[PDB]
Amino acid sequence: ALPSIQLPVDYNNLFNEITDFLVTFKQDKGPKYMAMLQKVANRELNSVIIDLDDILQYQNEKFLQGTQADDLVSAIQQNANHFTELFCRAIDNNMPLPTKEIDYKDDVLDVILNQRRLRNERMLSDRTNEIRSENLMNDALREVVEDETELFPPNLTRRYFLYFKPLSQNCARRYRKKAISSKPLSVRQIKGDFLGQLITVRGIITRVSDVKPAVEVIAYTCDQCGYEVFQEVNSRTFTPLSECTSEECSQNQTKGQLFMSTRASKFSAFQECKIQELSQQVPVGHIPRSLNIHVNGTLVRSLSPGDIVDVTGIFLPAPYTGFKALKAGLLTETYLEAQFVRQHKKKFASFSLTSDVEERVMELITSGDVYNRLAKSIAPEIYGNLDVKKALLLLLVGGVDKRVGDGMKIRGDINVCLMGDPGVAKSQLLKAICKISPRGVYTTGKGSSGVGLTAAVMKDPVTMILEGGALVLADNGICCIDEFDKMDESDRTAIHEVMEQQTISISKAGINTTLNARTSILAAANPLYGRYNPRLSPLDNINLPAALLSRFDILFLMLDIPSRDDDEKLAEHVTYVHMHNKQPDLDFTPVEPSKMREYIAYAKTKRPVMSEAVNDYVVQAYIRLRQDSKREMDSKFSFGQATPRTLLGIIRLSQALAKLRLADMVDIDDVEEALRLVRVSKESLYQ
Amino acid sequence: APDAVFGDRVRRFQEFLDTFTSYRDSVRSIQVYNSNNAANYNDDQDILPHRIIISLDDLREFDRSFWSGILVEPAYFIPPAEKALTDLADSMDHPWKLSFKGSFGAHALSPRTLTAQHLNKLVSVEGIVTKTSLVRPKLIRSVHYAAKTGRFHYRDYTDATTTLTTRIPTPAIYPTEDTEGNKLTTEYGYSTFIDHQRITVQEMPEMAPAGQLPRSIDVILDDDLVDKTKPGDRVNVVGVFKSLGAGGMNQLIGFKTLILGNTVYPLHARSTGVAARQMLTDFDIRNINKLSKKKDIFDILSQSLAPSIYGHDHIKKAILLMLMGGVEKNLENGSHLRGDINILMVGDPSTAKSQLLRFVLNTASLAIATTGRGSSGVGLTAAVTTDRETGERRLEAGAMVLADRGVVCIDEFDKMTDVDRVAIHEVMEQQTVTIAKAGIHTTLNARCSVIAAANPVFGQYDVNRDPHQNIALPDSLLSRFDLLFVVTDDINEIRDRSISEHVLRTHRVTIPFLRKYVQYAKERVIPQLTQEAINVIVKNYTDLRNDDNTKKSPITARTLETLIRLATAHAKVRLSKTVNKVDAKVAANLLRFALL
DNA sequence: TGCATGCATGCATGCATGCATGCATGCATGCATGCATGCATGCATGCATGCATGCATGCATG
DNA sequence: CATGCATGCATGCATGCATGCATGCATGCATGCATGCATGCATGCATGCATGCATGCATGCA
Ligand SMILES: Nc1ncnc2c1ncn2[C@@H]1O[C@H](COP(=O)(O)OP(=O)(O)O)[C@@H](O)[C@H]1O
Repeated sequence: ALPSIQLPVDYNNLFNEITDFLVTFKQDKGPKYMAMLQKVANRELNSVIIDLDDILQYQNEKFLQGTQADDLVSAIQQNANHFTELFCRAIDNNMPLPTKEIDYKDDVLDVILNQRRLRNERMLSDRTNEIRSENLMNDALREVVEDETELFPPNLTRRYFLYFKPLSQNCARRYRKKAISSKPLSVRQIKGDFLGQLITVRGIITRVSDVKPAVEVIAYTCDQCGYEVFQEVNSRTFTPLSECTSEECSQNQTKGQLFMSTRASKFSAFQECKIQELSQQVPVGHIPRSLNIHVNGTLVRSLSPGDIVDVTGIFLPAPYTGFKALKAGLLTETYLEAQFVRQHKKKFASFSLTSDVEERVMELITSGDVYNRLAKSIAPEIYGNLDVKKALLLLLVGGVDKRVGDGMKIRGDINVCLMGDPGVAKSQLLKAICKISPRGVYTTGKGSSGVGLTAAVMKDPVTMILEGGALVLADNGICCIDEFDKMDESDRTAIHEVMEQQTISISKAGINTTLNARTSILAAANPLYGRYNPRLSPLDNINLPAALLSRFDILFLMLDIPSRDDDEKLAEHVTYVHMHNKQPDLDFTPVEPSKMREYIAYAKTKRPVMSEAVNDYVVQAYIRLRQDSKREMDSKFSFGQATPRTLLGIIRLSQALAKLRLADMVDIDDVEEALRLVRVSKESLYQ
Repeated sequence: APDAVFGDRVRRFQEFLDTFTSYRDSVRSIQVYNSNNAANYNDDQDILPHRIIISLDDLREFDRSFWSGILVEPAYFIPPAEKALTDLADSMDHPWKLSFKGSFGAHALSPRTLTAQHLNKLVSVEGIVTKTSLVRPKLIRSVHYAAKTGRFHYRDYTDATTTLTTRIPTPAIYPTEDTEGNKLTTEYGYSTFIDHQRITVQEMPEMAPAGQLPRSIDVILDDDLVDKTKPGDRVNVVGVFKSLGAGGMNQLIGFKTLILGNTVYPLHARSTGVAARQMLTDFDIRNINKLSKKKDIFDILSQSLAPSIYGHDHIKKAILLMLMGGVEKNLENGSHLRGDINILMVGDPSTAKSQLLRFVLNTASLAIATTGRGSSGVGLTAAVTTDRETGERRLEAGAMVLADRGVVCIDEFDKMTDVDRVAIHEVMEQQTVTIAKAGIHTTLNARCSVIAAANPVFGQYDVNRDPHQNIALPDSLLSRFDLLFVVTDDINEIRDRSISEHVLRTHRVTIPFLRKYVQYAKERVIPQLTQEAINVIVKNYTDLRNDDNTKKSPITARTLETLIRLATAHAKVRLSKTVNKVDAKVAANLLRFALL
């Protein structure tokens, strides 16, 4: 009964060689990870990051200089779960322990482990005194002390954590080895044979839960024998235990009666979410599935919902089956444990490094004529509309704010509407804008109702929260909106509530919340039946009241005059699209969006300040606008009224225009550009 | 599928089984002979088991680990080595068991002190075979015929005794009405069977203390090992001490014990059982063939048997000849004609009479010293069985029964009562014993050779009064005994001188070479009478009737039957096939000194 | 007198609200079963009383 | 005065009885264990209400 199997996997010399690689590494002053371990011993960091490349670099290094190394990349790659603690107990062999005197305000966790380090040694110092005092080289005298005393386990006092990291193909491109762990694989590609492996998946973060502590081990005070009982739980649920389980309360008539304790237990950060399929490699008639991923420890609070992320980890089952009668006997429900996060579309306001950044940013700066180059680069796949692209470049900036303090804020947001139909292909840009921009949700007219894009209340799974909508999702980002003309009339009311910032009021059956939203609005509606009748007026061919048009600072019109000379360049434009896969030729090179947004995000941290001469230039220029707008008062081609919100925008615009100079140099040509985009945006209906 | 542990014990022992090629030719000769055994049985017309002796020598000089593991926990190393050995049997061309021969001072302890220690180990125990049970076969594989479907079936049964490992017991009821309802008609013959036996072993009485209650254990045998021992011998047993059974913890002491996986070795006693296991090399027999080419070796063998005794030349000559035993020719549908020779001596005390007796015992083979009385079971078996298994009557073989093909040493023959002397006429002449009590009348065979020793009636008066009635024995007992030696009390000084330096050098070619030369002559040296053997003894025996009766008495034709035996045994010594006249010239002189 | 435009009204497409329905689980009740006790039975084992054997004696023998 | 025979007595062993001592058969008695049900918790289906929209009708205009 119960036979045994030998396998080529060893645990002995692998533990020996993994000690040497943990010690002997010099390439990337002294040893790399010991200085990191001294930084861990500095008690200022909680994570340990292990690559696979320096392993493979070492594995290249040992064969070329010495006889033979045991393979260790594919060794970890197979089972990958026993390599957690068998690696980590070798770390505690070597440690620069007293490297800094403890701070009084360091950590309440730190003062507890310092006790259990010291209480271990003082208990160790007692037993070696009694044995030498009762005699009848001292290694066996040391060894007698080792087994006659109950101690705290070394698993109980750790204070740090370790996360693995998958290898890139880049070093695998030089020397091909077991690079199977890092491929963009699908949930459909997850066959049930990849259990225990280390994988790489990607998708969309959907229905993120909340972070709440997970109990791991529980302390138990005796109060009679004075020991501490410890119970490790790896199940879903558990039980409290009996009255005592001491060795000294044992073999005695009166046992104790215990109770647990809070401050001595060890907890863990816990939160999970679900990943939906990428919706690009899905077969032609299928519906995307989901997958459960547990997240533990340091990496928590790092995954916003509705993103694109590369998740790598190791693939483990959970003991669970479905309904009671449907159980075929051994039903294994799986999950994935998160190990490393690499996000596509790297989020702004999260970097501070500038040196390797300005290694490429200064080359963009020293390229010359940058501001005209930018709007050429965002969605260049149409012809013309450069001033139209120029304003949308400025929509990408935004990024200004001011509160007077004990008062009100001002919203530094731009709201550009688009009018015209149909051969301008506006939706080619509408998909392009929310694609490059981080936190970009593409929305339609009817597919969200008045309750859809706002929040909702449903029963919480395992961890009655407010499940939010798209505008709840796409805060601090830009919402792309199709066909505002066909919304619900109640859905119009919420949009007016965004033009005053952060306001979403709810007076439903049990909900009285006023939730906040740092969103941004782009809208595009179509004109009336027919197309551009000069017999029709402004607001005659418009299906919306002008109070909503007063809330729009910037408005465009998409004319289509069939002109003879404008076609031949546009004909050569569109035919060149299908000849190749790139439009510009010998005059321009496009900016890739990843390098583009980093220059944007660095420009988002400037906050230019105005001056006094630019104060003088704007005031009389507003008297220019206020005087000639109020001399018509008609339903003619000119619009009716000029708001003070027009001045609120154009001050904010030249402020945002100063941000692309990155210099806090609000000047005369700063404002000179701002007036040009006002008079051309309006009244382009002359031809 | 086996684990890594099981194959490693195989490949390590396979490394040893490939190390020494001596056992390779052993199993080769096993297979070739049994192939040739079936070849002659199946070609003109139109036995041996499977076990090989392995010593406990080579394992210490090969693997001290595998040495140690056997000697403590044998239940892990015995199965894979046999599986590896059955591999060798199948690869070079059924259990294929082993021996584990070998002397070790580890666990050769008494069974008296064996209990509660060294359990689940391999122990070598010796002692006395007693109360042998009955031989029963064991059912293994049942065969069943179904009538309507017309096919056979298959069914096995196992027990915990054989397997040596505690496996989950799965009993199965003997089958009837298996699938649909056809009658499972039973068959036989093709159903296989294996014999079975259990015995008890008492410890050694020579090793035992003075007087205490003896305690014993039990041994169950196996297929090729059923019935090698009669009750009443000295046998070494090598096996594994195993305790089975649920020791009373089910619902006052359980855990009864036994020993299985056994090899049986009968060993020679002082006065019981066979000692003829002595080997003969080609180097040995070449010395015998060099020895037998001489002309005076009968003298040297005569002088050899008095290592510490002066004189008695012609007495020693016959002691060669009794161990020769003469020739036996049973007649065609008649009776046997007795071939052995029985001698009584007489003489004054302290004249090497008791210095002869154990020399006759120890040098010979299968001898029993019978002293004083011989009452109620020496010549008999007495049939006293109160066997608890069934009301029946069996026998316990007495010494005269037990000493068949051997020598009976009778001490102080005159003190025997007339009761057993009735049986001596039956034993010495008809060579049979018939016991007829009310349970079962019986008849058995015993053709023992007899030497007895009686004293004179009164004083040392061996020559003074008269040669007749110095013994006052019954008349037929004169006719029973062949030669009657009279030892005198001759007082001299030259004779005293030969006594003098003999005993002095005493307190300040060989025997083991001798018994090799003896037992070789039994199975190949019987001779046949020739024409020259008639002409002397016809002339001579008439002189024995015409003139010896003018001196002494008696002369029967039975005396002439001894004249055949003396020339017979003399030809055995020279290992001739014919019979020479010189053999009679020796035999004629032997009567003159014995009588006149 | 015929026609385009604004106003009143029914329709059924999504949110609250009510209830029927399906599944997990700890406990009180009934029944198969081991265990103590004495019996009829079957079979081995000790024992004491009278006869043949050994020795002393009277008689005869030479 | 030195042996042989008939006579009488003392004594150890064979065994057919009485009695104690191992397996099955039977019966009364008390401990423990599988399990269906009352209860509670989670979930899907159907109706009234708010209403944008299509439609019929009143209206002034060329
Ligand atoms: N011829 C002899 N040579 C040597 N020793 C002798 C001889 N005769 C007698 N003995 C001695 O006699 C002793 C044996 O006495 P034995 O006659 O056998 O006993 P019993 O006469 O009582 O049967 C032995 O110890 C032996 O030493």
